[PDB]
Amino acid sequence: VLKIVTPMIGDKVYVHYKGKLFDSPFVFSLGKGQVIKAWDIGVATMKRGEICHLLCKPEYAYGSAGSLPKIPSNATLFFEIELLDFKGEDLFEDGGIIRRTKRKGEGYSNPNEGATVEIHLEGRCGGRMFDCRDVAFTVGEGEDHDIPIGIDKALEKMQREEQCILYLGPRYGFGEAGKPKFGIEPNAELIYEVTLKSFEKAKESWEMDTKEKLEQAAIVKEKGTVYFKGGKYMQAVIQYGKIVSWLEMEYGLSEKESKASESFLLAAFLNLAMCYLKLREYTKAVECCDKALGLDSANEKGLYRRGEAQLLMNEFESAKGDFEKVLEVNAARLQISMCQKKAKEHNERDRRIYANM
Repeated sequence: VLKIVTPMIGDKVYVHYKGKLFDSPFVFSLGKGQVIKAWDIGVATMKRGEICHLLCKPEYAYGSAGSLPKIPSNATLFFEIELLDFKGEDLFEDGGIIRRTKRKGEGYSNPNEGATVEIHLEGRCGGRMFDCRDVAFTVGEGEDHDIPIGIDKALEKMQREEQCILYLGPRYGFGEAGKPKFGIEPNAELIYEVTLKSFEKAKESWEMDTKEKLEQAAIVKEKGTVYFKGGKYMQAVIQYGKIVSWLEMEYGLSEKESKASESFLLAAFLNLAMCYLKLREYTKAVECCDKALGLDSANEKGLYRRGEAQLLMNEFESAKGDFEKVLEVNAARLQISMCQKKAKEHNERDRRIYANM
């Protein structure tokens, strides 16, 4: 590959080109075999908005097979390439975590939630470095080691020996609380450089026998609750969710395990509903309450919770009932009057807008 007048592995690249010995915004990913070697090698050396020329040998193009009709068998291709722009890969199609690969890794697998990993971590805020260490920890629980949830999430998409830069938006960094020990203000954007050195996966649900699932459920219900008290709801949701995950579908259990299994679920479902309430994620609440109810149709906490949430979603009717059913069993009433009050207000508002629109 000879060149004549910077994107990173995995970046989204935008270019304009002409290729003569046959082809004339073309967007692909750099570093992946999506284009010929010459390009992956070439483009990797352009600064944005630049234009170059490349004499590519078959060895770096379509080799001896060529691409008939167009590209002959031993073709040495020439290229005029224009790098219009390029951006990092958005791990969760939401701009929350932008990754840019420094060094490909190796491996058939990736860390899962619950996996223990050993990484090198370098993190800064506004240019300032506040973290540079080797760390061993549990995916999903990095909070225990002063690591923001974004790193745990990114790790699930990395390989052994991979090194990348991760840009974490507010929703994946330390959040509203900020991180005092690091001099990190509320909802700050963070930048980390991470190298996954090794990792051992946690067992998938189907790989644990009933006995193990029940021992671990007790351990994580507790760990969830500790997090819950500390106001780390996100971490709690993760801990309680294992319980829903490890038991919700079990069967063929003995009466002794079946009761213990049920007991665990019902609680994991009521705790999540409370967790999601704190997280102002109402639909999740109602879902977790729904499950709770499907187990214990006359559950007090269940119905109340389904209520608080449905009210918060302007689902006044549905909410009215939940509290009523709460009364038909054992703050409900004050809330009951609340629904009606808020429902009235809601329709005045609905009528006002429609009229104004």
